[PDB]
Amino acid sequence: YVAIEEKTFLHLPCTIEAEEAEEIGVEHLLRDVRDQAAGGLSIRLTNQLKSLKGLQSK
Amino acid sequence: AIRDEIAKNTELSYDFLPLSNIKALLFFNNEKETEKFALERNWPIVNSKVYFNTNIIEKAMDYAISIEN
Repeated sequence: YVAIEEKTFLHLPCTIEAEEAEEIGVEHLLRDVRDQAAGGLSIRLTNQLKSLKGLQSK
Repeated sequence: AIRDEIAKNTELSYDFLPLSNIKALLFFNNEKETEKFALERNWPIVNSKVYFNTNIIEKAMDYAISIEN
């Protein structure tokens, strides 16, 4: 938020932008939490091709 | 019936022969009978000296579809 005129708080967008050091840190800390993803083989192999088409579109 | 044998032997034996040696093996009394035979055997001859000579992605999906039948 900021304050513009009256004078209320304008809402603003945000992001979490990892600087290289925080890239390294957040990575090294979140190593372990990574998911198992027990979905069957067909499920995974499906998720993939979905992702590929997505990339194609972009 | 014997000579082909030696031939069919020597094809795999070793790639490289002097013509006099082929005569020695095949029991020829003649030098020209040799390249007669070798042509009949399709052997490319150099001046007395003969010579006797699927993507991975696919593979993966193949293993899968073989598994999920």
